[PDB]
Amino acid sequence: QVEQSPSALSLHEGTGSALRCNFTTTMRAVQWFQQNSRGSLINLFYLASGTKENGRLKSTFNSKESYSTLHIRDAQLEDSGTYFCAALRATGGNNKLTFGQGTVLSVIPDIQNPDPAVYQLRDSKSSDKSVCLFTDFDSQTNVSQSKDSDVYITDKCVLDMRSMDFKSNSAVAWSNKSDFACANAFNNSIIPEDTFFPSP
Amino acid sequence: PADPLAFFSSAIKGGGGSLV
Amino acid sequence: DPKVIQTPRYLVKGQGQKAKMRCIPEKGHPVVFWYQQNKNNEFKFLINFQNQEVLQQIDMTEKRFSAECPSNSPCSLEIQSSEAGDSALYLCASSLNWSQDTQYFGPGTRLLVLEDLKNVFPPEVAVFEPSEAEISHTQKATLVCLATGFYPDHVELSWWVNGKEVHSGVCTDPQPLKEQPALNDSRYALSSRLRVSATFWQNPRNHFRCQVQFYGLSENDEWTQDRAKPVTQIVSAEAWGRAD
Amino acid sequence: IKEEHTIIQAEFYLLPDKRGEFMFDFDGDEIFHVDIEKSETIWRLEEFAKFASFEAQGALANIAVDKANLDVMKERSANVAPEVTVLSRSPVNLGEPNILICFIDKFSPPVVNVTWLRNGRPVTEGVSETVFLPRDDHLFRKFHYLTFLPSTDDFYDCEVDHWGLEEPLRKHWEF
Amino acid sequence: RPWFLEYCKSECHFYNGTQRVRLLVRYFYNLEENLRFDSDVGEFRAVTELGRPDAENWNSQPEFLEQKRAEVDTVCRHNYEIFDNFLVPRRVEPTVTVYPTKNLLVCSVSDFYPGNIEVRWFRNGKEEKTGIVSTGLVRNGDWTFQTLVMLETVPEVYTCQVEHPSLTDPVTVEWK
Ligand SMILES: *[C@@H]1O[C@H](CO[C@@H]2O[C@@H](C)[C@@H](O)[C@@H](O)[C@@H]2O)[C@@H](O[C@@H]2O[C@H](CO)[C@@H](O)[C@H](O)[C@H]2NC(C)=O)[C@H](O[C@@H]2O[C@@H](C)[C@@H](O)[C@@H](O)[C@@H]2O)[C@H]1NC(C)=O
Ligand SMILES: *[C@@H]1O[C@H](CO)[C@@H](O)[C@H](O)[C@H]1NC(C)=O
Ligand SMILES: *[C@@H]1O[C@H](CO)[C@@H](O)[C@H](O)[C@H]1NC(C)=O
Ligand SMILES: *[C@@H]1O[C@H](CO)[C@@H](O)[C@H](O)[C@H]1NC(C)=O
Repeated sequence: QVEQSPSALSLHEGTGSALRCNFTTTMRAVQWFQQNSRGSLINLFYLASGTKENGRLKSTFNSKESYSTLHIRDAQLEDSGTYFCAALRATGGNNKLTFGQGTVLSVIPDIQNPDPAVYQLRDSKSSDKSVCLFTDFDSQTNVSQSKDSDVYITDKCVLDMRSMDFKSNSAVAWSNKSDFACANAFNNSIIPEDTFFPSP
Repeated sequence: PADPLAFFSSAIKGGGGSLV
Repeated sequence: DPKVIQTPRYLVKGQGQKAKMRCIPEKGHPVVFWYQQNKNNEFKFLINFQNQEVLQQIDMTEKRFSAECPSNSPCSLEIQSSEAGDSALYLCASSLNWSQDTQYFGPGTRLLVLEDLKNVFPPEVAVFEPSEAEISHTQKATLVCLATGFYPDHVELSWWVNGKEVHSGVCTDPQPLKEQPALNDSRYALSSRLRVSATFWQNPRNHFRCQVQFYGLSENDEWTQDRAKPVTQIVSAEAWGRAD
Repeated sequence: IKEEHTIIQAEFYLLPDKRGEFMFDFDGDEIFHVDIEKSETIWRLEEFAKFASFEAQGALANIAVDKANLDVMKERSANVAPEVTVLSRSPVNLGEPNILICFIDKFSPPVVNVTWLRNGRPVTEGVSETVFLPRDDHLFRKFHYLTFLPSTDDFYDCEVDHWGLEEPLRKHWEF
Repeated sequence: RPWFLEYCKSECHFYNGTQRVRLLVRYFYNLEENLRFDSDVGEFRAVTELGRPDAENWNSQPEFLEQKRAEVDTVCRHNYEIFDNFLVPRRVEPTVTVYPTKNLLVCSVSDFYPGNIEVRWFRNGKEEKTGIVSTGLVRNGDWTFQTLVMLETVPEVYTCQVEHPSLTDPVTVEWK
């Protein structure tokens, strides 16, 4: 059996924290994974003893006390994902990794110059369809899901224009028909007071 | 409550080498 | 670095149908593992190999599964009679050694077993052009893509500028939203944004295409209904730049 | 106070017999061995089971790996006759139940054919047997047992056959 | 009659419990020890040229060696703590018997554990360290030991004393 903590972790961009795994029996060696958005497990560490360091990551494993840790410093956007520890039971007959519960790690993007606004975007192939874009709000703001069930609101997502070293959050809202407008799109949530609302 | 024993898991050795 | 290949990325099957999954271990790795990962991030070991020979497998694998690692063919795991409880991410891992070093995992196969395949639907894709207001207020231009009305959530969205796939300035929703949450088999929707500079969007020669890969039925799967057979397909939506 | 001990895990795979074994040793004595064909842990003394346990399938995997390694060792590249000693476990008193020990030692490969003989005929009852036990070197040893009732009329023989022998030997024992 | 043997003995050596532990893995093919892993070395070392390919193979794999070096802890010390509950403190009290032969006084010490034992012949209360003939420590193979300590003399009160970890006080049997 493996006990992993914490269950979830929201770390601000550029800050650090640590994950832990306790083992109820003797492990030959421990593996640490990062499971990204795609769902593919990235190898972080293999260690049967002591401490290993890999870039912004660091891992320690102590066989006697039957526990292992993983330290993350200077958190980046790509650090997001679910982190798993896994080990081989030295007393286990089946040759296999025993996995931890997992740590779902979220990285809060640092928005330097916020510019909250809601824009209206027309369909390229039609003249009736359009969507609403709440963008450039800082990461503090939460995007609450709609209640009308006729209107659809996605959660916020951060994009990175790498060449310009720029980052922005946005949420998309759309509706089939017909009373729906962008000025009332994101009002099931709390948007900033100085939000820029253009006049179509 | 009997304590489970640990054991040595054997290792795979490769070919490609020969001796007279 | 070791790379493990797994196909298909997604897979949907009806109850009772066989569910075959293929895996190609890292070159030079004699040992192969198979795991199950469910929605609760629980991992369950299924079977391991040393070259062509099965060495260990749990009871469920011996009774319900058929695994193989021959030469002349990729490794494979096959459920003989798919049940709802089989729905999981099937991971394949290879190792240079038996139990002495790191296991390297492939992308896995997201298998979903349904009661039937009557409610399988492809997505409808539309691209939404940047607003004039954004372009003048921020001098940047955001395109939005909307994949809608698909089931299940077995899609992969990608952006293509001038015929080439881009990754910068893009983010897709971490998970699809239900068009009608009350329904068990509710069709899904998915949004994604691609942001470019204003001067790049303001060029008639620049072509923007949103591509959604949809995983569904094959030609082998039987389809006895009126509408179009919801097969594996790519649905797209385009947009050209505007100088304005 | 000083506690000096040597715990040994000992496993092998033999061709063309296609037989593998797996056992633990404590200061020269067997702790347990795994029945490979049945995948079960067999303790030397039954009481041991209350203190420890072993997942027998772990040994099956090792033998599978050893079997493959043996083929590697075959591609990459005489017999040793056994010493046979026959003795009683306890001092022999007439009418008092005892056990004869047939000690096969310093031999290889680990394959023997032992036949207890009471008065010139084989005995299939009250006979016990050990697996192939480790030595300090590269050779094996083995214990064979026979329960018997001491009398002045009976004589016993332990017939041991091995590939290192031109002829099966028999060590004699009588009161 | 050809035969082929793949033989591996993984030895945990405890020089004083878990205070000082040495792991020694020994690989054998047929009648020849070819490969070793000494935890005091930290890597594999060929005993003969047949074992060298495996040494160079496994020693070039950091993760392998790392797991091996930890087995002093993860396997050896793990199992010792368990065996320390019933195997290490195991005590079986010896049965001592004196009887004449041919003269030759025989002190039979039977069914005892552990093997650590001391048997002394006394003549009228004085130890006799001469004329002693022994079979030495004999292993019965079922976790019991026996031994015959014989005195080769012609007799008034001969005494055989046995000391053993299972005894708080020495056991004494006299022969007049
Ligand atoms: C031998 O090891 C002892 C401790 O080992 C413990 O017991 C083993 C059975 C094993 O399980 C191991 O893992 C354990 O940790 C030494 O420790 C002595 O222990 C007593 C009580 O147990 C303690 O009061 C002493 O302070 C402690 N001494 C030392 C030096 O650590 C033995 O030391 C011997 O005992 C002393 C009383 C002293 O006479 C010392 O000179 C002795 O060596 C170790 N002995 C030897 C010979 O190595
Ligand atoms: C591991 O053990 C430590 C100390 O007992 C405890 O503080 C910690 O919460 C444990 N972690 C888990 C995941 O149980
Ligand atoms: C946003 O939601 C999270 C939970 O999802 C909560 O912990 C956080 O406090 C919220 N932030 C604000 C500003 O309300
Ligand atoms: C062992 O010996 C007995 C009698 O001596 C014989 O019946 C049996 O066939 C022998 N087995 C082998 C394998 O030699």
